Amino acid sequence: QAGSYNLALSYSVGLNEVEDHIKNYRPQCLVLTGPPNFRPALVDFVGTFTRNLSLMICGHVLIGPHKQRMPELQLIANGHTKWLNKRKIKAFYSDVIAEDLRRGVQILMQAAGLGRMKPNILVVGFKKNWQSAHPATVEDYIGILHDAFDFNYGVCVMRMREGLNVSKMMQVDPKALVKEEQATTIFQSEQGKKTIDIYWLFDDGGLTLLIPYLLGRKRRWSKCKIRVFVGGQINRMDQERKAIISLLSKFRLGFHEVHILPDINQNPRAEHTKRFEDMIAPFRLNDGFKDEATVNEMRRDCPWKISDEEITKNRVKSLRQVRLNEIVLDYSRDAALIVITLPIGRKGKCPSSLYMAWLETLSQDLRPPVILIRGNQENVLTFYC
Amino acid sequence: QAGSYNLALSYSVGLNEVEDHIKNYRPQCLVLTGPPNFRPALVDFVGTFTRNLSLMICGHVLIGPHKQRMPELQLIANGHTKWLNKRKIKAFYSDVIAEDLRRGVQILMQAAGLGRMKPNILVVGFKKNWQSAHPATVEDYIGILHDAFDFNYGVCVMRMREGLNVSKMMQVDPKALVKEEQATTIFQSEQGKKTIDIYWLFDDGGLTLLIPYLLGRKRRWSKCKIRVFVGGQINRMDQERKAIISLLSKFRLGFHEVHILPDINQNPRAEHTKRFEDMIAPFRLNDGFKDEATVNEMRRDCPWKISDEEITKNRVKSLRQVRLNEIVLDYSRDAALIVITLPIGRKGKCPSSLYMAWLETLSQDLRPPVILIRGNQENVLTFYC
Repeated sequence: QAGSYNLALSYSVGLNEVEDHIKNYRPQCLVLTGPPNFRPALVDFVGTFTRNLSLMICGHVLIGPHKQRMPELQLIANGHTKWLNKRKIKAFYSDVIAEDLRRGVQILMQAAGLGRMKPNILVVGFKKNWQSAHPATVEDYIGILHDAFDFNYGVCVMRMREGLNVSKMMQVDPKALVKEEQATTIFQSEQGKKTIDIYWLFDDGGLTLLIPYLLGRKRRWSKCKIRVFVGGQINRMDQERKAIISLLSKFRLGFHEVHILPDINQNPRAEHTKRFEDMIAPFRLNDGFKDEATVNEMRRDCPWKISDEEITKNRVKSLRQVRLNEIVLDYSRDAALIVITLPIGRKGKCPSSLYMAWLETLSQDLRPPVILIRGNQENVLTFYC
Repeated sequence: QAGSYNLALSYSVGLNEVEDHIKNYRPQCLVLTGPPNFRPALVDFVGTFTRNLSLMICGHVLIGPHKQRMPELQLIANGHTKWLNKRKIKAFYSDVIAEDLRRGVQILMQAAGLGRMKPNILVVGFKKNWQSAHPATVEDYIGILHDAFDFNYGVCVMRMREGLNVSKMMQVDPKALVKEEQATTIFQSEQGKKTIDIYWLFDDGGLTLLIPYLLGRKRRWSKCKIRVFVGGQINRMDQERKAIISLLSKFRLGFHEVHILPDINQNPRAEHTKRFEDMIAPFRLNDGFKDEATVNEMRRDCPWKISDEEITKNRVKSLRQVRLNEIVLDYSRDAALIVITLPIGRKGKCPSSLYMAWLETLSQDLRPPVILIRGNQENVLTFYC
């Protein structure tokens, strides 16, 4: 019954004609949980949020190198859509055939959606395992974030203790795993109780705040004082805030206490640097970029000599990141989702391994569900005034 | 708080529970036009039908592999969509950046739409000048069709009465302002007195009875004495031809015009084969296939003639297709529009060259409007039962 199909003609192609000056930043969201059943925590998070607010599209990559295996793959599609309908999700299931992940997502990236409805931001299933397989996977991984930076997309990433890409270890009518799942995915069912905190070191990319926001609109998160952990300058705090509270009169917050994070400065802890170093060893010049090695070799020799980009000029950034984790452990010891601003790395000025290590620090172990965001700074305040 | 975006989203997700059952094979189509001001004959064409019926997606692929105009893509689209919208069209433009035609449309076909809302038919604009220069583009153009075949899509070619690309402007132009589109408007603006001529040399194509059905059922297309030319059984007109007549009801055809023209593949004109050959005389070698020549070398070293692949034994299909050309030119003679069934070539037993050769010879003698068509062995009787 393609009724909506037809209805779309009058409504959604009636949505194609709508003015462009509306500029409402529709939070169209794209996700990469691979198979929907797996990495279901991201599905849940992106489902409770945008529950009849914004478009959420599930992109499963089959990394096929040959003729579509079978039309049965379509069956698999209906099975995944039923899995989504066996719970309360509003997901579309789509697939892209490719030979790797970077191009694998890249296909689905600029062709998913249609006209105005097109996805606007992207969340990626974090391959927590990164010190096991070849770094190629890591290079592909930094690929999606960099491409999202080049396509005016929003970058987001989750992380879990047991595993976003939980091994699903096995360690009859099985009922909805939701119960156990929601234990790992409070948003899925559990009404949020503890406070969400936006460690939005970065101001722009409104979603950084919008995400926990339309998350807050949610009844589950209605039980969590939306904590605003701003950080940076210490000399003047409310001076910038008054701009933020103007746009807050627009975006109702209901709070006026932003906790200062002076940890990023004058608060460097040696033992946190030693771990990071011991956490980036086989990752020095492990991008497998022979050309980089060559061009570098004819420029400068050592894997940490030519480092206007190699964890040197941006080293202070690594300090800031580990400090952010330390104030997660102190300032927000416990929280619903630690929303840190997803870092920014310049192509040609920030190497892949450095950035990936930064993310690993920002989402280290022994933390509750954690989410990172960084928007494309198109415009702010468009939604909900 | 009614809203217009959330309603389209709600109808789409309601359709997320749509029934794979009774697959609604609406004429979901994917269209190549490049810039919308150029090749607008396809625009109007696929705009004629599926007006408030299904989804027609326009597709422009930017061929510049360097410096993706992330800043100058939405704006140009806006302008182009406004132009298109000014034409009161019903589509969803799409912008793609890539290095070549082949992978460019490969990106678009397998990722356009969302969930069940997905395009199913591809139409590709012919290149008026293919043999004048740039020989290697034959590979790309034929790979279009082969990958579309392998992708279980619908396939169509586009070549109208006049030249394809509009490159003579410097002496209305914007269809938005004025859209002559005579080649297409003829069917609707002028009251059509001549009819569609189809054929069945490839019975597998189910779409053959749908694309003529769709277009055959439009307000202005009301005037049509449907000439259902089909290779009906030479002895039976009531169980094989009526096999289509029992089904005829759902396609709302109401025509027994099964014009038996068994001269479908009779020995063609001597002259026609001659032209068919020296057409490929310049391309006698597999120039775009040194690699494949080495394969020939190790396999009977066939330099130009290819056993049962070019003309050594494949001529069969060539002389048949040309006979079709004779037919169209004799029976149809002046043909308002022709439903030309795109022939089938499976990779590994026939070259892209011959495929192109076939495409070119479909309507090489003159310049009729190419209303090419072929289906993907999909089920039918979706529209109007």
